[PDB]
Amino acid sequence: SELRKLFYSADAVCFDVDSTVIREEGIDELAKICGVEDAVSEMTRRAMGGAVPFKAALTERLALIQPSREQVQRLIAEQPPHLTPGIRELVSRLQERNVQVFLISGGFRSIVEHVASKLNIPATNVFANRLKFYFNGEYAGFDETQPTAESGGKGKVIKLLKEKFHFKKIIMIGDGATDMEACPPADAFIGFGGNVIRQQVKDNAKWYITDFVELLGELE
Ligand SMILES: [Ca+2]
Ligand SMILES: [Ca+2]
Repeated sequence: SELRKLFYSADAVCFDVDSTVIREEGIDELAKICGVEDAVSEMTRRAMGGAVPFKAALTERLALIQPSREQVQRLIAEQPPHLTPGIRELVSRLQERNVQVFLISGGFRSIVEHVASKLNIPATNVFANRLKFYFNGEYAGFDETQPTAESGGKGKVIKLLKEKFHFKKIIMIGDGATDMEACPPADAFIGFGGNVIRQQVKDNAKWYITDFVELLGELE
């Protein structure tokens, strides 16, 4: 109710992707497709929270994976991530109210833009890391000048959105400590535990939900 008043006052909503908009972690799914799920999956857990320098953790994880372009294509085509229940309807209600919706991820644009298309979110509204490939398709690194490539990158994205569009009320929605750490500069943060409860987030967030339906505030 009071959460509904908050949610309805936003003119922009930024969603974390991994474990919020989708059930999975995009990089762990890619690691599965490339055959090193075990090591990378725990490296990803080890980075969760404000725990390690993100950029180093991403280099090491990708150095084990070595994803080729055709492997990224196969992931998107054959093992696409699962949208969290309710998120399709939630983004639809937001877009019908002219709230600008963004996706922000430390994952990868190829995957996140696939997710955005399913949600009618334009690619201009997607902020993620960009994989590089050689002419033959072999993994060649990633763009380190992206804000999402560095620790604190979600906060840097939101700051860039404020400067570009002058939004008066930007809300960050996400499951982890780095999402909670994006407020400020976000105006409010709503923790999400529908896929996995991070107790550290749930204990310290003013707003926390476990089911995307809870923000649907008028049953239509
Ligand atoms: Ca997340
Ligand atoms: Ca911050």
